[PDB]
Amino acid sequence: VYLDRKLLTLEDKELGSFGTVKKGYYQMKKVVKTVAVKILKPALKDELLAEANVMQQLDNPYIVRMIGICEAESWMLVMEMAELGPLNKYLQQNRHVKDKNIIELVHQVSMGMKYLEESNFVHRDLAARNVLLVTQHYAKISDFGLSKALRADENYYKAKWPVKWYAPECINYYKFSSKSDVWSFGVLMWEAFSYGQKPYRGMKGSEVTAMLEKGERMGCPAGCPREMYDLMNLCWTYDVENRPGFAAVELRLRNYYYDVVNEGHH
Ligand SMILES: C[C@H]1CCCN1c1cccc(Nc2cc(-c3ccccc3)nn3ccnc23)n1
Repeated sequence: VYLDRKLLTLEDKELGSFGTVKKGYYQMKKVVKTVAVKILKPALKDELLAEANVMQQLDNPYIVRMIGICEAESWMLVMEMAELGPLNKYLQQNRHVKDKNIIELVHQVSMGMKYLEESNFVHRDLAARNVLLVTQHYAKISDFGLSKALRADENYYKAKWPVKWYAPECINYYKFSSKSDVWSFGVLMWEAFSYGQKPYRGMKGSEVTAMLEKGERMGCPAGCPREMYDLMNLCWTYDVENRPGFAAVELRLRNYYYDVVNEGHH
């Protein structure tokens, strides 16, 4: 888990700006591995350790792999690089990405979330900005800074918040479950099919709450298939008990994805 600083080489330029994100390379047994490095500016240190503790436990093709942590100039979290970056920024700059391709990527996120649910972790920050692209056809989930391992005896974690991605039970009762992540996943779907547009544009958190409480939901994105909008709305089931889990969500996406693939060949 504790990486050797002399095996780590950071690039001069910054990828983004907790602190900074930098591209680097970590010298392995034989090969060199391209990495993304989260570099911190007591609370921030503990947050990074807890984050690393979560990632260390996760083993799945659709989740970003942590290489390890390094303590030098600053505290550093070293991850397998996902070269194409955040999904929302990518779709913003690539507006001709095909509908089938969007379905493929969100289905991959649901597979990752299915695993996370089975592992009894709640993500708590599941948004398009936190999906990273390895390729145009390969997405992984990242940013486990708010993530929690659920207690053996409870199906929820009791708590700035990303309010526009949060389910009503999160807002009203501070309770976060895998079902709460399903709600965020609906918002993520909406973002993806809207090519990385922000959800609830021009609205305050309080107005979002008021809107949802009135039974209103965001409209169907341009060119988004009815079946995928139907799934979004199902993810936005107000009552947690009646909201689907990720096993059901992933199945719906898997089946629909296979249908569209058959349409393409035909
Ligand atoms: C840095 C972001 C934002 C602007 C563009 N930019 C780009 C661009 C290309 C690739 C990446 N990759 C990665 C970024 C972050 C990360 C970590 C912390 C915060 C944000 C992102 N984590 N990570 C783990 C694996 N791969 C990445 N980011």
